[PDB]
Amino acid sequence: VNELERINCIPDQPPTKATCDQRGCCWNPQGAVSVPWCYYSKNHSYHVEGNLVNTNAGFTARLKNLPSSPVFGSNVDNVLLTAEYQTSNRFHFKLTDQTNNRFEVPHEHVQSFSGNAAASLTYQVEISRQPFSIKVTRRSNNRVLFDSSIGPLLFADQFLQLSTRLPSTNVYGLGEHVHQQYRHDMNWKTWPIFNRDTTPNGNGTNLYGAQTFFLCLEDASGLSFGVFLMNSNAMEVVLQPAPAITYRTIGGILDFYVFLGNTPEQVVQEYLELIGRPALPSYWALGFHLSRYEYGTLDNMREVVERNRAAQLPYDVQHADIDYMDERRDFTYDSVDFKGFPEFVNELHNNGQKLVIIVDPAISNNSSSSKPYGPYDRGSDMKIWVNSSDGVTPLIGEVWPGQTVFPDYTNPNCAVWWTKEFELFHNQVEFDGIWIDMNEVSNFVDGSVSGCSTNNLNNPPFTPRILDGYLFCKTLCMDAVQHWGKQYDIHNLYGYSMAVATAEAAKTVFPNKRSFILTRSTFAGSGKFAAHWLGDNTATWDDLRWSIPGVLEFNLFGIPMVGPDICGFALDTPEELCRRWMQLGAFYPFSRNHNGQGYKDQDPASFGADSLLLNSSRHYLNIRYTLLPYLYTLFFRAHSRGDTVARPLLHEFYEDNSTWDVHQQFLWGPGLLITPVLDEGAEKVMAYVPDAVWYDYETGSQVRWRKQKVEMELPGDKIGLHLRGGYIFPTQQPNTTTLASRKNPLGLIIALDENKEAKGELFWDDGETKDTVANKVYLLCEFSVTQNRLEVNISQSTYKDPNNLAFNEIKILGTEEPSNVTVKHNGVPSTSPTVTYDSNLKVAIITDIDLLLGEAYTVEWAH
Ligand SMILES: *[C@@H]1O[C@@H](CO)[C@@H](O[C@@H]2O[C@H](CO)[C@@H](O)[C@H](O)[C@H]2NC(C)=O)[C@H](O)[C@H]1NC(C)=O
Ligand SMILES: *[C@@H]1O[C@H](CO)[C@@H](O[C@@H]2O[C@H](CO)[C@@H](O)[C@H](O)[C@H]2NC(C)=O)[C@H](O)[C@H]1NC(C)=O
Ligand SMILES: *[C@@H]1O[C@H](CO)[C@@H](O)[C@H](O)[C@H]1NC(C)=O
Repeated sequence: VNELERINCIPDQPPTKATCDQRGCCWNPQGAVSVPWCYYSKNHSYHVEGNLVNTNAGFTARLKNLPSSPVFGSNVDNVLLTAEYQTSNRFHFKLTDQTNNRFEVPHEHVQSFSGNAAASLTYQVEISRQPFSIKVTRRSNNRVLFDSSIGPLLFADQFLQLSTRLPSTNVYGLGEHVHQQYRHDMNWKTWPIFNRDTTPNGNGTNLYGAQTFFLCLEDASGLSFGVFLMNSNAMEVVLQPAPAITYRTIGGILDFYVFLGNTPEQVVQEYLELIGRPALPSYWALGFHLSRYEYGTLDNMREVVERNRAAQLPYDVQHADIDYMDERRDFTYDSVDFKGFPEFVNELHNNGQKLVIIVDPAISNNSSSSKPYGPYDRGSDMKIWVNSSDGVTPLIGEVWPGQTVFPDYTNPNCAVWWTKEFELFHNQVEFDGIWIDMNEVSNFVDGSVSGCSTNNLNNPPFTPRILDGYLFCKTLCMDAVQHWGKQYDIHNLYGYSMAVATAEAAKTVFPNKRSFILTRSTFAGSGKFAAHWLGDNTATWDDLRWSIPGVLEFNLFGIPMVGPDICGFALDTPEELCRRWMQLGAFYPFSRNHNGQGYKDQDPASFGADSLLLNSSRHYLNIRYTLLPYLYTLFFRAHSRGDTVARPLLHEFYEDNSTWDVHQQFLWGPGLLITPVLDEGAEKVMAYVPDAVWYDYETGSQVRWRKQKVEMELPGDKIGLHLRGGYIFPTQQPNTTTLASRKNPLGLIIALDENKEAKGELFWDDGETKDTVANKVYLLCEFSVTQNRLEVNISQSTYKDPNNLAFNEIKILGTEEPSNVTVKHNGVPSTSPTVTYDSNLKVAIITDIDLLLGEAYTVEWAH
């Protein structure tokens, strides 16, 4: 055996020969570091029994275990393989127990397949029988994508494992972790997945969410594929340099999907087609968000709001953390420290801003006739709590307010209880959106206030390498009971069900509106309901750096609205770090400055009315706001087609192997390259400039660089921002709120490619109504430049903004002097616009023009 292909047979202890012999595995301690000493033999596991059966959907096979005494509990002697050719580019197979039903994820979006195998498959599937393996190859070039033959299938009641060889080491995805780089380290790495409230630090632990999807770029042609495991039990994923990946889970079934595409963006599109495309955000949620844990009093909160408004900082959203509550209890506010909370909210609204309030899932069980607590009383009447293993007594744990019970959001009546809590509280405080936190679910005691019984659920045969080494650590007992099943099976689904329920609440509380939900814990599919933030980071330069792969991975996962706490939640932030982070932070899809309890202020205005940090912050936030129409259109494409929003360079530049591991730079969509300074003391950044024409965003000048590493000069007040030739970017003059900015004139920036062509598009709707896309109430136009001519072409025209918006400026980059500019409307001329030309920079600006939004125009020039 090649040592890189050994599949570790002793994942559960230090390897020894005795155990190896006992398990019937192979023993060879003569390998390199991390190479498994004890590994599976060539004939371990299952074989196909008899013949495969053609079905309407694909085929089934019966798999029979070649006998062996129990290692990690009761083995499954007869396995059923069911394979479904669901679409031309999506294959589904599951391995179940022939004789017994087992837990299967009750996903809100994925449905079972009915009817017949798709025609025109891009993939071919091959089963081997002695021993069992499954292989998926790309039909066009015979590339083997999925091939399980490298290792055994293991299928015990609490230990399920399958491995696959990979065509390349360009592997991206899995979560939620701090990987520290974007392209996977394939050198014997294990990543546990089990939702858990822990710090996103350098330790490589399981964090708040569970994401099994990864994407593999097969080669420079762009051909790519993805694999998703629909399984919500604690699990770990093991990467090795064969290259290969192994999924090892402690329950449920092995339910896999394989996705093929011609490009990385196509794989993401196929994945999101299956699990659910992300929600289209409220346009205001794309503005800047400010927050902290423990303003302490409303006066303090209002003081921060007011200095940042007086600074003229673009600033749409204020979040209120648990300090607003009465003794950290949901659905109350502190009538002394937060006295006047409703008036303050009116003041936010009057200034065009929005209030987002935190809501935790755990509910104080401290209620008496003397001092009742309505949410507990109402929830108990509805009997909607998670129960102890007895099935009938609500489980008791401890969170912010003290002893608490936990809502069972898998119960349909829990969403009705939850909705009523919000409608009641909203009548007192008119919040605009909801931040759901501690929803792993996070418990300050292990399991419950009485601990956990010793049983195969709380103390399973195998425990993946999760933080602290026990499943119920800082969460619920694994034998706790909910409508969807036992905690052991549904733990990873708690935050997911909470988001579904919260989205359900929003149908009543904000009728017909998208509102905004931000969640900590996620499962596959969570992006359909909620934004995500990367959690309780730290004010260090490492955390700044680690944020970029985190944002990119969540964009693969269909949660494009994701960002960390800008400036760092834990710790006082240094001015230089916070300045650099604010600069980068202006370009995260979710942009929120958030700070932990007790640390020095890190709101931009706190650094000084005339400070460099505040000037640079306002500068780059104004750029962000100017580009909101482009960012919003990217979100429209995520929502409607499944595209990423913050995008790895490799998704556009995959033909260039220099981009395959780039993670200190990223794109907005196809067209905008962001190059932050990420090193302490630095005024330069080593950056890659891909193989395109690029223009400096601010000056419009063409950089000399192309397809090369450069040291980009970036002084204290600068971040690198470059526009890609070939693309047209719609813009709107900024203001300090999106409420106000949406009323301003629009602009186009045309970045010409080598052929003096460019293309772009603009989506426009009312920015807040839910399902404007499904119900087709929007504007979509296309811009295309092909020498001497700009065409504005309208493809969907069912929204007309009543604010009478128009493009009143067109900036053309990389152009020779335009002359004799004409404007035709519906092909009818026409008014002669002003043109300014900078011959040194090759930039033309067309002004004194008024192209109505939603109308077709031709603009033409000579040279
Ligand atoms: C950005 O914001 C708005 C409102 O916040 C707007 O202010 C208004 O502008 C009008 C002057 O042209 C006034 O008639 C009106 O009283 C004023 N309201 C205020 C200050 O509360 C700004 O004009 C707008 N500016 C930009 C650049 O779009
Ligand atoms: C948790 O325990 C409660 C009892 O405290 C269960 O409540 C039941 O709720 C249903 C639906 O309203 C009623 O029809 C039952 O009669 C209730 N039982 C009792 C004993 O009062 C609830 O079902 C439990 N939840 C789970 C998931 O087991
Ligand atoms: C890992 O966690 C420990 C606490 O167990 C912490 O002190 C340490 O700094 C973390 N390591 C890294 C590399 O961030």
